Amino acid sequence: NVEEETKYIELMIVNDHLMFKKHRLSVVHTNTYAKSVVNMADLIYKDQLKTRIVLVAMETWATDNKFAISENPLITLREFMKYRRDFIKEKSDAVHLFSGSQFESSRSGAAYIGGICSLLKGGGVNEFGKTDLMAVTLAQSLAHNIGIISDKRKLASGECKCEDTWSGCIMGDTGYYLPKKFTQCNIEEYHDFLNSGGGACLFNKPSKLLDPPECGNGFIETGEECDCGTPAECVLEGAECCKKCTLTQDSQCSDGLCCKKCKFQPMGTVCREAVNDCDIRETCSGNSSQCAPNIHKMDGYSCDGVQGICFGGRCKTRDRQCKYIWGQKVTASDKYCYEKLNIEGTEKGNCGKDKDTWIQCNKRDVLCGYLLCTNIGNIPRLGELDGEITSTLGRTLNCSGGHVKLEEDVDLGYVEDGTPCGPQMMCLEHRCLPVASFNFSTCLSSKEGTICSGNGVCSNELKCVCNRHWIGSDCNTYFPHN
Amino acid sequence: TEFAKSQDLPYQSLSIDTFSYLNDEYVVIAQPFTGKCIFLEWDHVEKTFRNYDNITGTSTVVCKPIVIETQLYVIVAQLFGGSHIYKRDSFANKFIKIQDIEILKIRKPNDIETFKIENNWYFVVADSSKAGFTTIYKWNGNGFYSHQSLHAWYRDTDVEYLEIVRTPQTLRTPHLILSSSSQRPVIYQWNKATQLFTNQTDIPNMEDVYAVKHFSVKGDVYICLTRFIGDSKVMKWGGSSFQDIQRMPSRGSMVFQPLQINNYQYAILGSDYSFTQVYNWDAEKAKFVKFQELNVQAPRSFTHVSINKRNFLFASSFKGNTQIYKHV
Ligand SMILES: *[C@@H]1O[C@H](CO[C@@H]2O[C@@H](C)[C@@H](O)[C@@H](O)[C@@H]2O)[C@@H](O[C@@H]2O[C@H](CO)[C@@H](O[C@@H]3O[C@H](CO)[C@@H](O)[C@H](O)[C@@H]3O)[C@H](O)[C@H]2NC(C)=O)[C@H](O)[C@H]1NC(C)=O
Ligand SMILES: *[C@@H]1O[C@H](CO)[C@@H](O[C@@H]2O[C@H](CO)[C@@H](O)[C@H](O)[C@H]2NC(C)=O)[C@H](O)[C@H]1NC(C)=O
Ligand SMILES: [Ca+2]
Ligand SMILES: [Ca+2]
Ligand SMILES: [Ca+2]
Ligand SMILES: [Ca+2]
Repeated sequence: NVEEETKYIELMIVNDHLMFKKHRLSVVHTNTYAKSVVNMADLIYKDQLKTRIVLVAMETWATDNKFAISENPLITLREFMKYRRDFIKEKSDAVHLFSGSQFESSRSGAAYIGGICSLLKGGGVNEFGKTDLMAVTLAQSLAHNIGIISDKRKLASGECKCEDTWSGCIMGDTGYYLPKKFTQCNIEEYHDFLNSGGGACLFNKPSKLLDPPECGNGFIETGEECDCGTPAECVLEGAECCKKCTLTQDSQCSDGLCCKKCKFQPMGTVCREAVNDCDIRETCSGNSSQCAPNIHKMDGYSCDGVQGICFGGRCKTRDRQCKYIWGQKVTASDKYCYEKLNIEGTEKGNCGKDKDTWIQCNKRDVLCGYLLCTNIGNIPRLGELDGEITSTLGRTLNCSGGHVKLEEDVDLGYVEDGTPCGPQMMCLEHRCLPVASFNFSTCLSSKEGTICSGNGVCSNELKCVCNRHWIGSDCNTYFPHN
Repeated sequence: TEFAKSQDLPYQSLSIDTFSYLNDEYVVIAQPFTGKCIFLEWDHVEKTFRNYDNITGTSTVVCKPIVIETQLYVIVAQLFGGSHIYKRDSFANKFIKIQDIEILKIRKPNDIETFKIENNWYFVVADSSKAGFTTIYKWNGNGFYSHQSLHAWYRDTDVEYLEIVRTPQTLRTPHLILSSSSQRPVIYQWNKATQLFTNQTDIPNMEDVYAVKHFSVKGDVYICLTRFIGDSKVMKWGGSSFQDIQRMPSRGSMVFQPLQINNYQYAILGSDYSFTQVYNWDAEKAKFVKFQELNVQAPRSFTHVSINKRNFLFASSFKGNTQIYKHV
């Protein structure tokens, strides 16, 4: 499935000016030092999460800082992602900043949750430390991106606990004696994230690394035709196929989901089933040993019926957002709860806060205001609770809400942007706007009013995935073949 | 002289401490992996060390004894469940848990040091976590309470108490030194007016120092700076700042403990990769010289135990057996 596959994080590292000074103004030293950090973080990920951290790109600010580094990691993180948007043009699943400075926060770094594969959220920031220590910092930073958050609800309840008494676990507070393991609870969160349609860009396997070729690393580099993994694990797959990184007499490939006994899997074979209604299934090309790059439906497609709309392969519903913050047992409130409380614009429901005063929501922009849930608890799964929990009462409907702050600017407890608020309408900055307001791109279509000539689905790469017996970039050409 | 091997205790240890309770000498041993704070007692009949009592705590790092007016108190630093304070009861002949250090202010302790300033008792806990701040506690007759926090957002590894002369004064004033990861050692000065440590200064020339320990010869004050890899250093205090004396290669070192036995100044540099080197002070050289060579697995501390003209050397082992040595 999607969790039994080996995932790959194509990581880019940016070294700021202070990191460069720490290595005595040496380029070659900064690179090897950062590679050491990445490699040790990789060994952590490889063992438990079945995920590889692969360095694909790196740059070092040798002259000066591109922007002012803040003592606040969250402030630093954002300015870095802006730099990333405007100046970084190399491709990567995530971009992380290596700062030579030290943050004045409780955390040794900061990174957006569920951020991977994104341009604005796909990144994090990490402070300087010893090689082993910064590796842990990178692991917990990438953990956030990868969707791993230490569930405070389960922590407080005792549902999830770190069994390591001495070294503790990665998502916990770090001390001198460094952690080495994720909790079982962390693994489940990661699997849940993938099953939710997240981490789509993590299924392309890197080939040529930034290091000299190494036979027995599990990567097909220059000079070598194949690379099974290790002589211990090559026995499981690739033993008969690959000998000393070279294909045998009767072999087209070595290992992979599209490789069967040293032979390619025929075209049309399902190598990865859709994890949800936002995802597109992947079939073997027949010309490659690896399963096709994990793609999904573009942003705009509906999900959970008409209740949600796909964004980054994930379904944005008020129901899921409530489950995301307060727990799986929590469900979204009835629309009647919104239709009354949000209009008032009181503390018990509103469309935002303006200088000590709440904004009274408009009657159309009611579904884009204060988030309302049912059967709520008293402790959010993530972030900090700012204030108290709102609880409002022929059927009588219990409307519940709450203000959860990840950032001073970002506040969970309001309807997330992109959430459907009606037919072909979504929420944007607490306002219900039509689909045209989001400026969605479109695939090629040769039939009016249809997507991909009504014979295909528009992917997130803005390409048409044609149905069976249909070909062409517009999926208009019919192709009969048993 | 020579440090001869007395006995090898069949267990691992992190920090070893000694104290005097009711005119008897005891040894406290912190067991990380089991949980026990092992107290040792001297047998004057069999000339060996017995097992006095234990204190259970899931991840103990330090077991610092404080004796206030013949009453014994023990500070137990734990990586799990939080740190606690125990009091010995003479009547019930047991240790009693009387105070709890809050788990959120102190989270990842790594070292505890005790000192006395103008008849007031204190102790400092180095917290190697960022959220946990290195905190000084004060004895107020019934227990210990927060007095001052130092080095916010710093991964403090060790604390060391110092009494040094600031030019052009003539009297020694209380000082504290903090060692933190990827950072320079910091010297705090005691301020009597505000009753707290201030005026911090960095020790230049030292990057990534793990711990600091001081000793005194000829009235002058010195310190031993420990690194894991690279070179450990020995420094002399001269009025305003520390000056270079010598340096030694550290091959996975965690300890550089100065010891003064029978008016002889020793310095034991521990090593994880190789043999632990013992140094002796040279009067002519004004430097440490090679003396004797020990063999202990991953030494974590070295403590001197004096009992009736007999001098013992305790060596903690993180993976092997803790060793007791005889000084003859
Ligand atoms: C507090 O500590 C300072 C040391 O310097 C301090 O540390 C740095 C990290 C920065 O924070 C500095 O801003 C900060 O001042 C002590 O400063 C020292 O004070 C003495 C006198 O008290 C000065 O002595 C004089 O120095 C000149 C130098 O040419 C001599 O020629 C004179 O004969 C005279 O003795 C000394 O220079 C000064 N050191 C520095 C680096 O400025 C300060 O005294 C101390 N405060 C207390 C109350 O102990
Ligand atoms: C204090 O702790 C020591 C641990 O060093 C205890 O010695 C252990 O005793 C048990 C029997 O109860 C043996 O199974 C272990 O092998 C001993 N450990 C070692 C290292 O020899 C000692 O018994 C404890 N004392 C009290 C009063 O609890
Ligand atoms: Ca990728
Ligand atoms: Ca290879
Ligand atoms: Ca897919
Ligand atoms: Ca210390």
